[PDB]
Amino acid sequence: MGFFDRLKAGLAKTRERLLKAIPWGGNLEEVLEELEMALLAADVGLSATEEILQEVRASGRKDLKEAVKEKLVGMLEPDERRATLRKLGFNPQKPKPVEPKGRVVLVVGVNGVGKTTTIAKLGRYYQNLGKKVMFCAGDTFRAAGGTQLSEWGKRLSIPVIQGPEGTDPAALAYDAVQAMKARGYDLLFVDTAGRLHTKHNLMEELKKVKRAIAKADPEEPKEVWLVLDAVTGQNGLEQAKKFHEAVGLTGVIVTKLDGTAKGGVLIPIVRTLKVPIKFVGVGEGPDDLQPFDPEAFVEALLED
Repeated sequence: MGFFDRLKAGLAKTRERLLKAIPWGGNLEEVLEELEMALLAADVGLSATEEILQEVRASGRKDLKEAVKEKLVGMLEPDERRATLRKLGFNPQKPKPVEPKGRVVLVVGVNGVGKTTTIAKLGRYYQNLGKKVMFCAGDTFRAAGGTQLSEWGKRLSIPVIQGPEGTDPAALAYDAVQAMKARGYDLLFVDTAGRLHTKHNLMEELKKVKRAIAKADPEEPKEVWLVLDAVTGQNGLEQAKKFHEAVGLTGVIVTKLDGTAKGGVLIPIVRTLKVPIKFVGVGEGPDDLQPFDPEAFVEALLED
């Protein structure tokens, strides 16, 4: 599958401007300067960059390069546990599969970041893992230009809970969870509206949908994942903060890394939202939505 080479390819635009050219053999002054410039130019942001230079300078008395990688990877792991295991030497070839904490995943994000396409790729990912998957077409206030989630469901043989344009999205989500439960489904992906400037406040609508999910199943949704487009950069972060404050994210999916030189944005994303990156979109293929691996990510940022 060339998992690792696919990621390197997806991060090529980001890496080939400055990162891979850093003169790791010169005197400190030069190499530190080039490193800071490369990090800033990749959208790592000043805060995170300044911290790296501090962690690698005074501290980090192993190989400079090795130090850098270690700090970048550390910034990308919100979970202390997995970070500990990593330090203990835990480094499997294939990144362990992402397992949703519960049966329902509420998918959120602004209109156009790729929520529909992402859910389709997730449906495939989880079907291949043997899960029985269901979709709920929550964005019922629009005819999502292009391929509707309903059409993707037919292509993948995944049932799609849906209603006429304008249907109460909370009521739809409740029906989907009941159907998921009644029909013995392992996972339900609830798509949601993404337009921030309509007659219906978006955050209020999402909170209503989440409430409805919980009403049908008191423990759900155990995952709330925000989809963010890498191309957008640090812009999709202020908004991300609002989604987090309204519905409580448990994870982030970053798409279209291959279309920007700003792939370092995943660092500020994790430091700001303090939730894990679940998958990364490295291309537009069905298997181009890869489960995130901090170590592999950082290696691809700086190598090849």
